[PDB]
Amino acid sequence: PIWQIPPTPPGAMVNPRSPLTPVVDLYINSSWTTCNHQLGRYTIDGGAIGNSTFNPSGLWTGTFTAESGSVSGQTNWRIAMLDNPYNPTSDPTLPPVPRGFCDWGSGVKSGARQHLVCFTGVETDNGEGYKDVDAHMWDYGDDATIGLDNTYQRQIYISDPTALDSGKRYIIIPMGASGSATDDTLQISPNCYGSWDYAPTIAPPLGEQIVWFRSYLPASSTSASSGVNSVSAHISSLMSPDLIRSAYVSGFPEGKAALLDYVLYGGSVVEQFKMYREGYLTANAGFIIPPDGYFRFNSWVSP
Amino acid sequence: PIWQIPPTPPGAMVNPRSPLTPVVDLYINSSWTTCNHQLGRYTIDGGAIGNSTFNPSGLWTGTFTAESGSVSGQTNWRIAMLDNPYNPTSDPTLPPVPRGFCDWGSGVKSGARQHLVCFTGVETDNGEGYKDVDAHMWDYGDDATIGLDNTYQRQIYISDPTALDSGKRYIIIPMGASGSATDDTLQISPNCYGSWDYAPTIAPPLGEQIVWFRSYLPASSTSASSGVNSVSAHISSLMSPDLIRSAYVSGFPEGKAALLDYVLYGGSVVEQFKMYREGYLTANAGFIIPPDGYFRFNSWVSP
Ligand SMILES: C[C@@H]1O[C@@H](O[C@@H]2[C@@H](O[C@H]3O[C@H](CO)[C@H](O)[C@H](O)[C@H]3O)[C@@H](O)[C@@H](CO)O[C@@H]2O)[C@@H](O)[C@H](O)[C@@H]1O
Ligand SMILES: C[C@@H]1O[C@@H](O[C@@H]2[C@@H](O[C@H]3O[C@H](CO)[C@H](O)[C@H](O)[C@H]3O)[C@@H](O)[C@@H](CO)O[C@@H]2O)[C@@H](O)[C@H](O)[C@@H]1O
Repeated sequence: PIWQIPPTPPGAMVNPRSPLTPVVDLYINSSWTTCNHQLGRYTIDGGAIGNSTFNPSGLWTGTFTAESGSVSGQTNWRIAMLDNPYNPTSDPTLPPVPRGFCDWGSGVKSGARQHLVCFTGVETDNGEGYKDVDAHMWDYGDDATIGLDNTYQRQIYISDPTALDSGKRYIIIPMGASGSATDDTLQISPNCYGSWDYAPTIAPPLGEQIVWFRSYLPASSTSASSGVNSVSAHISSLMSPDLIRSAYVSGFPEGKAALLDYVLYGGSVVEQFKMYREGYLTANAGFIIPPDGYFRFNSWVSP
Repeated sequence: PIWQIPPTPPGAMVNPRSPLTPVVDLYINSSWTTCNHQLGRYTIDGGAIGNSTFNPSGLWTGTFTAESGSVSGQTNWRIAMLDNPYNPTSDPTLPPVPRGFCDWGSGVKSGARQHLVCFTGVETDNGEGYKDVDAHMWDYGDDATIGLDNTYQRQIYISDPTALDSGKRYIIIPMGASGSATDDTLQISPNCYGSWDYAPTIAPPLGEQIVWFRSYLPASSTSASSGVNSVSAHISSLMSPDLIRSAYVSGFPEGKAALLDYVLYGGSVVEQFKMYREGYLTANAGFIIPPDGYFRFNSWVSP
């Protein structure tokens, strides 16, 4: 059977790995030959694999709990634990972090490049909301041990001149990166170890590259206290859920990829993409591609 | 022609009129017999009608510019203007506010409830982001003149004890309501005037009511002298883009509605909704419906 794709431009699609920032370009990079991401992972048969969702914006904000302490050496990095409502009992067969939570990489061992939970605040002590939400720096684990630097687990630290209220719950809305955060450091994601069924690290077919649905992330700095040196960057994804939603009506034939026509202006320039059942859409043999264009189905091809 | 609906629960659907907040329940209220909203308006034949979009999360954040002034009477209500990237020249045939911007109502001439735009910050004077993004209160116009107090246009006011940098861009991410803003005040939307084709007011047929895809909006206060009166509330939407996205491969037949089966638990309880072409979900003849269920197509009925 044939596949019908609605003519929705990528500019009208959600960036699953970074909501609140629309898709600006389709990005091709020759130095990116893998994808160890946990957000934006979709499959034809398995649905939303890994830790992704079909509602990226809804599952974007999290909560954590203070741990009444600080990391060894650095007094400002108060330790804290991510709260998981989806996995209340700590089952080793289920993901530790809440579904849809951010997975931007920060580096192996770098006390110069920290993330930015642009909005973190304590509860109101009344159960109605939160209070004094402002920009703060965060990262996964403690940046000391091998198993807690890139671990994508529930332990984090928050940079704050004062001390967090012990045992009190806080909100988390990850928006921004600070320090020496380049685009390549955000493209990598923290390693996940354990038993739970996480998404594998995919690689493109031999000789082909990947379209990334890039977006521009602005800065959110502070001009007081110790200060926040946030920087502007870019974020990439595997594919938006909007494109792959249509494919579930008639799944791909057994061991068959699809040929997609990306048409920009009338019939002047029409690029060819090859979409696989594992989630990624490959091109061939990079440069940015405008988002004002629609995807059209050509035929079914063999890998 | 039949309509196949994917079994996606409403808890996995985006709330158009309030992203960053998952759908909590399906809400049906007897006193709500209309919807003058400009967000969440979709049509089977006309596409995204009014001021809505298929990417509510991407187009949620806005930018405004200062006007070097304040409202008469209240010194703290600095005046600004919402800049539209989709309508650079102020053509009266296009919507004044940028597409996808918030439309939460507040009440005409109200100095007791100022839904807070929450996150607002000045530009960094570097061209790469914004700085000191903090929680501030906002509203449309100046709450004095009938033509621009509650009229959903470019003029807004921001409450800030210190003056705003004149002629500089500011970021805004509206999230929260302050003062005595109940659920009913947020339900209504500011009136629309002009020549642009805005979404009309929808009234359900006699003897039927609506399903509202409601969600819970927390509070984000401030501990300072002036402070913020942020309160918790709920937000409702007419329709989610995920449901109407499917109904485009085969559009509805000539002047016929659809009968949808909402199946809960293990099929013990099945409710029957009526979906119309205007984009509203009729639920016959209010209480609260859980989101743990999937939609199923039954037949085509005549309104
Ligand atoms: C070397 C550096 O000196 C001070 O740096 C602060 C900035 O602090 C932040 O950035 C630094 C350098 O990248 C580093 O990543 C640190 O973990 C982080 O806190 C920042 O507060 C700016 C404010 O504009 O001021 C200085 O550049 C010191 O605070 C850092 O701890 C670090 O030793
Ligand atoms: C000092 C006090 O200020 C006003 O009441 C404040 C609140 O101010 C805020 O709310 C009121 C309406 O409730 C109004 O909308 C004002 O523009 C807004 O900023 C607020 O400061 C709270 C907590 O911080 O305290 C008071 O309720 C004013 O209404 C009072 O008459 C009085 O002057």
